[PDB]
Order: sequence, then C-alpha cells, then structure tokens
Amino acid sequence: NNKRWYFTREQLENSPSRRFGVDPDKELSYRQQAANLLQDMGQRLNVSQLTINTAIVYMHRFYMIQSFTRFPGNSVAPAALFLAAKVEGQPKKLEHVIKVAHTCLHPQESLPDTRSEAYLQQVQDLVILESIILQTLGFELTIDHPHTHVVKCTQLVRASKDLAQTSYFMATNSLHLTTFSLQYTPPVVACVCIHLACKWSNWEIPVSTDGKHWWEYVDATVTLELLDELTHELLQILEKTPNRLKRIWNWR
Amino acid sequence: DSVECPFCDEVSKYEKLAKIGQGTFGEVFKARHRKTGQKVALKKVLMENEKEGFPITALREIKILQLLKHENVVNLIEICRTKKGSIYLVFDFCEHDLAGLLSNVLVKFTLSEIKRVMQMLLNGLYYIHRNKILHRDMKAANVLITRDGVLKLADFGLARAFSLAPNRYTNRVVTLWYRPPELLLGERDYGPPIDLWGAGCIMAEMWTRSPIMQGNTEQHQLALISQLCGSITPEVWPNVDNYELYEKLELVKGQKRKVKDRLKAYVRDPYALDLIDKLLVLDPAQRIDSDDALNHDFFWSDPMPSDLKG
Ligand SMILES: CNc1nc(C)c(-c2nc(Nc3cccc(O)c3)ncc2C#N)s1
Repeated sequence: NNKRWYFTREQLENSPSRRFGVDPDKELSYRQQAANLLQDMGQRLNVSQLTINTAIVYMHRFYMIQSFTRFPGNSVAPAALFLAAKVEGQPKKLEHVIKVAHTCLHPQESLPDTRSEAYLQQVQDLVILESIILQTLGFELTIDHPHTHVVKCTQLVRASKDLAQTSYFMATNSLHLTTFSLQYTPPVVACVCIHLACKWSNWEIPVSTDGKHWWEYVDATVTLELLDELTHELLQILEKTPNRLKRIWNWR
Repeated sequence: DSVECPFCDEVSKYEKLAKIGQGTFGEVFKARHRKTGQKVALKKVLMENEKEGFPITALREIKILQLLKHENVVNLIEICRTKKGSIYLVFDFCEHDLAGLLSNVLVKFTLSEIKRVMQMLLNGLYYIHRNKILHRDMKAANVLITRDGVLKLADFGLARAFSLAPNRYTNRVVTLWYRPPELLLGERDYGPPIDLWGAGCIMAEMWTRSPIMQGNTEQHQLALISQLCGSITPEVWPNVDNYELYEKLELVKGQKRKVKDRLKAYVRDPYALDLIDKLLVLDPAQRIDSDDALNHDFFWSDPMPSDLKG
C-alpha cells in the first residue's frame, strides 16, 4: 500500500547493506554511483529523462531489500534501465543495452564477439537480474515522479521560465543525490525543489490573499519547518557535487 | 545461495485443481489456497518466445490490472513466482463464464436477468474507459459471472491505455466476429467505441445463444456486417471514404439495415432491440457510449433488472 515503499530515518539506517558492514556514508555513494551509471547509459541509449528517473527509483527501492554487497550497482543499473524503458514504452533491445553498459563500464575493454559463450552468459545474466528486480518490487512498477507536480506548482506560482527550469534541475538531482524519494511523496518533494529553486534565485512568492503560503495548495501536510530542513540537506550535498551547482549559477 | 523476496510469494501456496483454459489458451488453472480454501485462477506468463526478458505485453497487462479496481472487473490478487523459473498472475476465481452458459441448452435467462447482465457489463465498460483503458478483446468468453451473480470483465492481455492527440494504435485487435468496422477498414486512430461494438454482439448473443456474425476472413466478416447493418456509405458513415482499404476491398452496396428485422424473432422487447441497434451502429462516432446505454429506456422499463440465481 501507500506505506510499503516509504521508510523512516531509523529504517534507512538499518538498510540491508548496513547489515553486511557497509557504512551509511559508503552506501549513499553506491547509490549516487548507480544513478550516474543510469544517467550516462540512459543518455547514450537516447531514452527520456523520465525513464532514467523510473530506473533510478527502482534502484533505490531494490536496495532497501537487497544488499550492495550481494548485488553490485554496475549489475543492477543496466538491468533496471532495461526494465524502466520497457515500462515507459521506450523499449530498448537487450543486445543494445548490453552493448552500452559495456562501453560505459569498460571504455577500454574490447567488446566480445556476440557469438561467445562469455557473451551469451552475460545476456542471460541481465535477464536473470531483471527478474530478481521484479520479484523484489513485487511487480509494482508504476512510478510517480516529483516532476509531474513541479509544472503543476511552478505554473500556479507564476514563476519565470528560468525559475521553473531550476526547479526541475533540483528535482532530477534530488533523485541522484538523495533518498528523498524513499521518504517523501513526490508531491512533498516537489515543494522542496521549488522552495530551494526560489532561495537560490532570490525569488520570493508572496502570501495568498488569505495568508496561506503557496505550498499549502499543493499539500497540507507540508510545513516551513520541514521544507527548510529538507532544502538545507539537499543544498548541502549539491555543494558537495563538483560542477553540479555551476550549472545553475547566475554567472552574470 | 538464493535471495530475498518479501513481496512475491511462491505459487506453491496454491494447490492446483483443474485447467479451465481450454485450447491450451493461457494455461489457466483453477486453484485452492492451501491454508484457507480460497479459490483463485492462475495464469502462467508464457514467454516461450520472449528473447527480450520479461514480456513487455505482460508488463502492460499487469500495469492495467493494477490500475482497474471495480465491482465488474476481474481482480488481480497478486503475482507469484515459482522458485528455470516462471511467473503467475493470480485472480479471484469466477464460477461461470458467459460463453459456457450461452452454449449450455439447460441454462435459461428471463428478460429481467438479461437486463441485469447487460447493465453490469456496460457499467464495467463505462469504468475502464473512464480510466483511459481499451479492452480490445470483447467476447462472450471474456465475460465471467461469480457464483453470486456479479459479472466481471476479464482477460486484459490485449488491453491497452489510450488518450488524445493523431493516435497510431495496432490494428489487428479483437476477435474477428466481435471486431468493429473501423478496424477492418484499417483504422488506427480508434477508441472506446470499438468496445461497444463488442457489447452489441454479446447483447444479441444473449438471445441467439450464438455468435451472430462468424466471418472466416476480414473480407467475409465485412460481408456479413453489410448484410446486417446495411452497406458502408459516406452517406451512412460520413468520411468512411478516406480509408485506403475502402475501395481496395469493395463490398456490395445494395444493402439495407436488417438489425431490427433479422433479430425481431429472438428478441421480443422493443427496448432491447432498440438498444442493440444503437450499439451495432456503423460509424464509431455515432455509436452509443456506455453512459447513454446505461440510461437507455431498456434499463428503466418493466421488467426491471433482477438478481441472478438460475
Ligand atoms: C482465457 N482467459 C482467462 N483468464 C482468466 C484468469 C480466466 C478466469 N476464469 C475464471 N473461471 C472460469 C473460466 C472459464 C470458464 C468458466 O466457467 C469459469 N475465473 C476467473 C478468471 C480470471 N481472471 S479466463
């Protein structure tokens, strides 16, 4: 139901991986890494950012049941991407996903003769994994991403073309850089992204005719306390990611 | 050295009973939950030919059963694994299927009971369309009835989501006998109206006890349809003359609608006849929709729709 795939902070500490000795700091790294792998591959396979994101969620969720020590990100990522693409009606050929995953993880390696046993095996390997992903997710593959809710909000906040782009930027990055999607509903996360997008650009959106802040019209569970704490967390890790913030920095 | 799996139970929790799915269509079994006796239907996901991982068509159907939750739509309880492996869709079991009853000579319907069936069916249609889903496989056989007389629309294998723009959908969908003119003429920008055409064929089947137009090929099918509904004229069907398959398949044009006349025998009720006639309309644009059908005087005249026992 609504609570299956959402976790408390305490539950996030007790991840299947922490159970096999993986530091919580390390683990987040494994996550970000996969996300990158997903992003890089997704772009070379020329799928939509939507699918890339759907794959990324599958990944985050997978690793709340499975441990990194038993399923390496470089194995799951291609599998999950292959899947998300099928689900988002942008299906990519199995051979073609294998090929791109190879050159991504082995820019140097020589691609095997598709006739090889060692190649035939790695095809079967991907497929096995995609299956292990389905059964992990209990066949729940309909995702919902903050992005939908971004437009809905930004529009109704009447915010410049630019402000709006920064907001989706925040969205796509919260997926690579944080586990917000495992703790907060797409709608709530969207408010977080827009809040920060405003703080970053010195936009302030004035109080409705009622005294009610914009976000309340997007979700009444949300509060300034929360938004402030969350954007701080998100902004911090952005500051950590080389060149990420450069992308939206008002250079003028 | 196997792995965790909290959200996907092994199908072995069910004890198999007896293959319902004849013509090995599906490999569908009846089963009994080992602990509680609860009866279910199991469909295995085939994929003998899938060389592209888990069948994308399975993924679609699953997406759709997950979405649709409604009194007149069959219920997917969960999906099960085997533990080489295989995957099973698990459904609430339904006692009868409409085709089995219509074929059985002992079974008998009153006008009152038939009204009820059509009402539940049309309600189901209203619902899935409200939900942007096209069933695309309307037939007697795909319509189940529970031991307590509730109708369920079943088999979403061929079903698919739809929307608004120009649409480019797969054409060769729906059983031949239950397929509507649009598709046979090569339409790929079709919608909910194709399901209602199906509803029509089924409604009639409620009295004739037998699929009404059984063509051997599309040519033949379209022949039969013209011999029942009249012939396809840009006059009768505005802009029908825009399909390539129109004159490159030309069928005879000395033909006038016998929908009411030819069925007059089997159906007594003037209302039931009028409703059928509004479903079996040539131009999809002019074909009645589920909402108006439910409002048709057929459902609001005597005898009023009744419960199901025999
Ligand atoms: C062939 N397509 C189907 N898939 C399922 C799952 C079917 C099904 N069948 C029943 N019972 C049944 C089937 C055939 C004749 C009859 O008298 C009773 N109950 C539930 C489902 C479902 N879903 S049929």
